[PDB]
Amino acid sequence: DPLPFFPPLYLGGPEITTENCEREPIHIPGSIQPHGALLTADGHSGEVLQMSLNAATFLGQEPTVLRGQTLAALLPEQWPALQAALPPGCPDALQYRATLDWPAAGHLSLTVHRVGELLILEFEPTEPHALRNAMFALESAPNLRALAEVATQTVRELTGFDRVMLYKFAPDATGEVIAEARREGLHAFLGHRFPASDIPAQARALYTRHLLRLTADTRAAAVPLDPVLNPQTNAPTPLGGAVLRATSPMHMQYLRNMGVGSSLSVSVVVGGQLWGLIACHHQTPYVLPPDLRTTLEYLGRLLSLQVQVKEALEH
Amino acid sequence: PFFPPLYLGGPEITTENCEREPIHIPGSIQPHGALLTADGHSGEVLQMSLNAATFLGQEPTVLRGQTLAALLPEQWPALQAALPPGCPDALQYRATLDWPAAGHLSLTVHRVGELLILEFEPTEAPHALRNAMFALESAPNLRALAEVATQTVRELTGFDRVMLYKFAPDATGEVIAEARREGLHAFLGHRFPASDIPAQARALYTRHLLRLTADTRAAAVPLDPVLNPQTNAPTPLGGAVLRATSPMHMQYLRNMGVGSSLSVSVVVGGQLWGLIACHHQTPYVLPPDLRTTLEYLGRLLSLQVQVKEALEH
Ligand SMILES: *C/C=C1/C(=C/c2[nH]c(/C=C3[NH+]=C(/C=C4\NC(=O)C(C=C)=C4C)C(C)=C\3CCC(=O)O)c(CCC(=O)O)c2C)NC(=O)[C@H]1C
Ligand SMILES: *C/C=C1/C(=C/c2[nH]c(/C=C3[NH+]=C(/C=C4\NC(=O)C(C=C)=C4C)C(C)=C\3CCC(=O)O)c(CCC(=O)O)c2C)NC(=O)[C@H]1C
Repeated sequence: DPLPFFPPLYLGGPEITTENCEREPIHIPGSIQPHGALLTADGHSGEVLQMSLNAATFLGQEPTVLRGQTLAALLPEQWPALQAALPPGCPDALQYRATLDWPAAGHLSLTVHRVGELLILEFEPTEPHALRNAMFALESAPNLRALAEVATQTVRELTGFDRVMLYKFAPDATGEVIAEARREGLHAFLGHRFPASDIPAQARALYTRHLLRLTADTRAAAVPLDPVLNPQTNAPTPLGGAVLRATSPMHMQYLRNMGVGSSLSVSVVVGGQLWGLIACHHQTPYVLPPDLRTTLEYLGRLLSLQVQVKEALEH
Repeated sequence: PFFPPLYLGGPEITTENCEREPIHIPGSIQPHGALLTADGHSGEVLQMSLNAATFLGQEPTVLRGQTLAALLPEQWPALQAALPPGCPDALQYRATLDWPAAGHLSLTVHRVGELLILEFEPTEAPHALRNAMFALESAPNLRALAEVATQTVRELTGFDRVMLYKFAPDATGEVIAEARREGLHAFLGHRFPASDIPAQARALYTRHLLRLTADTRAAAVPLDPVLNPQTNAPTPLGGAVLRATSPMHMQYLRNMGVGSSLSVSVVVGGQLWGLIACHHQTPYVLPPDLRTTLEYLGRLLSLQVQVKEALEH
């Protein structure tokens, strides 16, 4: 039965059990994963409102100094570019990316998107023809099976992940591993099926709009935003569009129990519906840098197109 | 059918026989790169472009005996695996060579039956592609998508004019969006007859998705031999971007005052929906890595055109 979200934990909401999976408000956890930092800022003035508690250690500045400046002063070269790329009223799915040379922290990748009157800024550390070669190989795959196999093998070669699977949704939202590339010694998931509640309905809706999510370390504690609520609204900060957003504790426990230290998946979206997932696993924690993740994002789109094409060749 | 090419004493093309120019087998290439053909098994260099000596820095005869194994040691096994016998002519493999004579070359290979076609071009060596991808996806409708696409391509390439050229059901073309330098004629809104892009050219554009003329006044460079030794027949060059552009079309571009021309096919439901079409007033060799960006954009636009057309119908 579909039911509306509970309030999050920090607003006195209940703790999540196998009874109430579909009601955890996974988009507003009030916290991020510790391998990057996040700031929120007023979309018109550029006043800095919220920051992750670890921000001082990524950005090399005291909180009170950060919060006491506008983005115009903090990001003089990027602030006008942000404002042109992310105009008021734009969708929350639109992202702008730049690379910064920050004194204390080396090269940072900056990813920005806009939710209403809020700008959300994510900072992460950042670092030949493999993509072009893959694009052509995907297109020349003769059928859906060969496409799925080429796609899994390519992603594994690009990333070094222990396991890469193509997980396909059935009409009842149960899913099935239909191809996989895996490290020697791992047991096969190929052909196994899993119940629809393994990925609940409010996750599947979110995964149709925001096409890549990840858990870099399934044992890492989440880092709170400070303050936790958006001071504009005294309400929760929407983090559905932020890759840094904390994974749900239910899902992290599901993964630890499987022996997984790192997770990533790309949505494959066909005709406006979530067709399936490029889901990857690593046994140890593992951070895939932003520019490599971009390659996977591009492959997500290519695969969406090629899945349509291969399936049309099939009636 | 097709007329024989000129160099096999076929008729010269006119506006009476537009549909029968054998544009895939011109026997020549554009001079900003070099092309070798080679045997699929032996790696034996069978044809070369008369200009190969320039790019490769090799005494002419040296090449036309040697083997790819010898000539490209690191690459030759990769090719063997990347382009297995029986693969499609559409499948391409690329690498960057740090080659003694020329700082860096791009190498592009595909296979047509028993022949490997190798293309060499100068090359080199950020977020504009990722930023463009998200911009295309958040365009609210087909019109805005067209506008974003043309603007994005112009910004990435510096081309004087970028258009989105959409085919009607009878192959009548319409310019539905345009991004252009100040002080050019506007082709926005204009329609053009199907015969400007003739049927045999449209078919080839459905399979091989990027072509160009780098300089509309440059002479083609012959293949030597012109005929493939294997077959004593013309080498199919339609999957080669270095393939000499039909003089009928280079004349159409000179009469427009265009010095440089590139286009990317937008393919939807197995059919040619449209073209990203680019003009430059002067000669312009777009480097391979930037062309790759446009090739990606072509696929992304193909996806988004279907998405956007579905939310009208
Ligand atoms: C009471 C709730 C439960 C629950 C919740 C849940 N699941 C997700 C998202 C995912 N679940 C996945 C499950 C699988 N991983 C596999 O490898 C296989 C099969 C071999 C399955 C079935 C996957 C892949 C995802 C997607 C994300 C990822 O790549 O890890 C969420 C949302 C998490 C978030 O975005 O923060 C939630 C809340 N799963 C259950 O089994 C029950 C107990
Ligand atoms: C007797 C045949 C003629 C003919 C042949 C022909 N046309 C092409 C390819 C193209 N024609 C194009 C025409 C236009 N470009 C524009 O900007 C506009 C409108 C403003 C039109 C109508 C285009 C865009 C192409 C695609 C190639 C490109 O990107 O430049 C070919 C094929 C050439 C080749 O690939 O080798 C041929 C043989 N064109 C005519 O107009 C008649 C006289």
